[PDB]
Amino acid sequence: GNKLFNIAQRILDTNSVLLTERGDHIVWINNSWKFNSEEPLITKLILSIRHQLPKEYSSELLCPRKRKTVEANIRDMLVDSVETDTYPDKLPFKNGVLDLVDGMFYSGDDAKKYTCTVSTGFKFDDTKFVEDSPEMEELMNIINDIQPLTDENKKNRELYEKTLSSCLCGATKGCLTFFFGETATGKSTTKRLLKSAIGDLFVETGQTILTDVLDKGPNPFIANMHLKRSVFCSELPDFACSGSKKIRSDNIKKLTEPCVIGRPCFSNKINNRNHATIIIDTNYKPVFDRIDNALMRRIAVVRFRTHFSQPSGREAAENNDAYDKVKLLDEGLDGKIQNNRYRFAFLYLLVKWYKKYHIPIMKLYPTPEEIPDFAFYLKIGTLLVSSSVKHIPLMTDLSKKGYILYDNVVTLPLTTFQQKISKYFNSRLFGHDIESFINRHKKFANVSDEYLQYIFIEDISSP
Amino acid sequence: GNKLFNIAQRILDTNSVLLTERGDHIVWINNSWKFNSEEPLITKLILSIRHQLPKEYSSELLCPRKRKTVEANIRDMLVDSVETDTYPDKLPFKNGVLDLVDGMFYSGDDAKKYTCTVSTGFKFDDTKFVEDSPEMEELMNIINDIQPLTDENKKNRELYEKTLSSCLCGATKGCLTFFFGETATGKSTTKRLLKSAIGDLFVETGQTILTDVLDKGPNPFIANMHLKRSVFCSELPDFACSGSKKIRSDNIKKLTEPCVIGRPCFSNKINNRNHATIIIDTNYKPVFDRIDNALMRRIAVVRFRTHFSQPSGREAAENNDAYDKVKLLDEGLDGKIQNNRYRFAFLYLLVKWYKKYHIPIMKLYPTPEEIPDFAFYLKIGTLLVSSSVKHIPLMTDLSKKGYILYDNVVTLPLTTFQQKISKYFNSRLFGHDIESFINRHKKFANVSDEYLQYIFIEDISSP
Amino acid sequence: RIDNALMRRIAVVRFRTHFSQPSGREAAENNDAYDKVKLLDEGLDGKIQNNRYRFAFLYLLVKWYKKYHIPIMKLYPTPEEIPDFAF
DNA sequence: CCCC
Repeated sequence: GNKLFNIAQRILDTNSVLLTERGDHIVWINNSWKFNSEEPLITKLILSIRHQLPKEYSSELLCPRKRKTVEANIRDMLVDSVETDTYPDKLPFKNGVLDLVDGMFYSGDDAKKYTCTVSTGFKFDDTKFVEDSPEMEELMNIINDIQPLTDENKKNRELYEKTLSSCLCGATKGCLTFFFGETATGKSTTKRLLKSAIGDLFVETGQTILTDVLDKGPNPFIANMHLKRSVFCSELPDFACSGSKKIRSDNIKKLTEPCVIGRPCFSNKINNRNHATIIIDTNYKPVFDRIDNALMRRIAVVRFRTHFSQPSGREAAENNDAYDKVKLLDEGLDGKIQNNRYRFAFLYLLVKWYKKYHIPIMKLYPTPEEIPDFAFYLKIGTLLVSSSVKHIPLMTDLSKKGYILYDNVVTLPLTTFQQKISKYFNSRLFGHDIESFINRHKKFANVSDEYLQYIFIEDISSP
Repeated sequence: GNKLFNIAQRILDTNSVLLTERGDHIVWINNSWKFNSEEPLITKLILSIRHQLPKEYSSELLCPRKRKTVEANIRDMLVDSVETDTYPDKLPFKNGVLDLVDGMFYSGDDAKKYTCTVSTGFKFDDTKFVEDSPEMEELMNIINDIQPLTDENKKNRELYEKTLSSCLCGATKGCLTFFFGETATGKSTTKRLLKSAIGDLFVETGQTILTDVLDKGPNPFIANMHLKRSVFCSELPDFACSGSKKIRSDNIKKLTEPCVIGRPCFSNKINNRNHATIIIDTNYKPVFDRIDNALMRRIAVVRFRTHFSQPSGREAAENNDAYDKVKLLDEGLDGKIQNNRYRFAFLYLLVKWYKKYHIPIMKLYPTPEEIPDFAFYLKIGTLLVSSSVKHIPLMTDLSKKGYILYDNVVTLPLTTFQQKISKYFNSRLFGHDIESFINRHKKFANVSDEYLQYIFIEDISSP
Repeated sequence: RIDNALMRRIAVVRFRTHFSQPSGREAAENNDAYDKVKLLDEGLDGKIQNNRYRFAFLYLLVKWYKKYHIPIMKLYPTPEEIPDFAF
């Protein structure tokens, strides 16, 4: 009864067509989940799958009208939706899915279970995924040159390893890492190595991501971040030199939220998935227009203190404190990298680092202590704290400090506040941040006389 | 079974229809690969190929319904995508492909391997593609007149025919070229000669691709530059008079990238390859909004200094600085050029120039010296270097130079910088340049005081 | 902006004959701009709109073209008839 | 798509 309905039933039982929340159908032809908005591929799937059906069913699929009828039945059979790209522990290649937690490579129906849509763009070879090869030794030497293995560099090396390993996992990342370094220090070597390692999943973005309005009008620089697993910002137009817009804290906050606000061109949709690790390259100390408790909770830094400079200007990179170590430049490294010689060696190193840091939950951690910009706001947390349980039954001692009691609230004259705050830190070295805080957190008991609803830790610590 | 499926299988086995990565169906009719979105050619290919199928199959291809059925089968059979236009040293013609590195002309299945989907639009003629001819002498005379072979015109002529010969290369170029010069000098004659020589691979586009947003809405002014080996946006809107929008350096940077963003109407293909040698006709020096070292490496300029005028205006041309040679105008030259008389002669000229410049790699080189706008940044780059690792055991002597030591980082105050750098540039003519430099380079120690993290080369060289 | 490129593509042809009703004859004749004053034709617009002069003007244009048909047809600028170009 |  209705042979074509039975053909549709079998093609449905093979689980080769799925319906997504976008309304599109993702089909499995040629060992990959494909979909196309302007041209469905269900009839291509029917023609390709005609081989697995019984002998009497294969002849009915050589007519375009019958394949269109089968496609109509299949479309009317799909009601429930599914989810795509939900396994962050899997790396999708062009001919399979690699498992980071195990190391084995799956192909065909073994890669079919994970509904992976994006891909790295190149095939996977088992021969090059080995730990004994002169590409491996050369890459290890290069990485040791980039990051010294000294006891002083232990924390920096560890966090560099963690950050580079976290470019494989396909989930949201809660921090933005600063690859602080200088010219000819090897951050470009890391960029090229990572691009060669993860293929099409690596995208490089300019300054517009950092200090420009993300929403504004049209902005393709954000929509490209959809499902990419690494985002790189380079050639930063220094904010230390005046004339450039400061880093927008709201931009960093939006880029850390699991959903990214941003729209493509000629697109009716606004939401695009965010799995990207965002690493910022800089030769220069960063700055922020506004700084809030939520901000320095999403910032970590890596410092590169090794040079590869030509012998002509060696003392030019040797005779000051800013940059510490100087090695010899290598010229053929860029050509060898572009020839993708160490791609699989770097892939093996990345998987090894992930396995070393695959503790049950993967999570990046911020280290705001290494940014002098926050060094004024991470110390004022040790200086100023807000109102808490009970200062009321101790007003006898704070009165002599200059504090005044107003409607059962302890306030402070501005001059007395400055006098109490000037003791721990210099009024000139930190003076700009000082009067910035003064004008930022001043409360008006009136227009003329200003008061503050804060008491120092000093006044709390000192009886 | 299903005769029409067998016909589709045979037409697929002949390897005449391919699916491109952009989604276009390219067909092989009349010894060339053609694709057209609005008038698909698969049915034309079926009708033309009907002569190679057996006698029993050729009679079914005279009905449009059966041809549409065969086209449906073919469309369902093409799953994988191929790579096109990957050979950068092949000049495609209407009846074959000419090898530039050898000079041999291919046709048929020999030219089928190179999937060149663009063509000059005219057929190749070996008899006219010869070294000796009266047309050859005439054309050589005109080219000698436009650019003389004098020793004062050696480098300029060399850049002229290097840029002209690069128009045959099907690969992305790194620089933009402005033909600067006065009217009645040969820019239009050179443009029309090149147009006649290289056929449809030549495109004249608008001023939009320079000063307007490239994304915008549908932009046919960029979607037509797909795989075009030369692009001529002439008639620069001279910016000397206020009211002309300056060319955005962002657009210059984007044009060099091997892809551009642009969509045609009623279509969804947004990626266009960039094989173009951007040549901009002008009579005045171009001016950009922002000038930096990134733009410094992407500008090339060629000049024309030979006049062609009627006998009445001969004396004025003889009495001008702008012109180094005066010749009587040829009245029918434009007509004979439009008649495509010098087509193959100029083709041979360009091919010989390409062979003469045929190093295994063909890279274009920029000319920074010949731009008045670029004079300021060039001299500055030879005077200062950034704060480097050269300056701990030199703080003893730079203190007398005005520099101060802040956290072992050498900085210069604004007044000292002014009184040390004013000796190389004057205040009046370079007033805006100096003001922009000092405000885009200034760094603040606090709100009031400011300094510079820059040291001149002379101070570093000085002990 | 005026340059040598703009000076090679501009030509000017001047008109000085005035047509007016008899009421405004003297006022027109008291002006240097006009060298000749003639009487207006009222049905001229209608007979022109009726395509009456079609083939006559076609023959006139063909005769003028044949008179000026040297093997190449080229238009020549007249830079001397513009005050802005004088400098 | 133009059009705002």
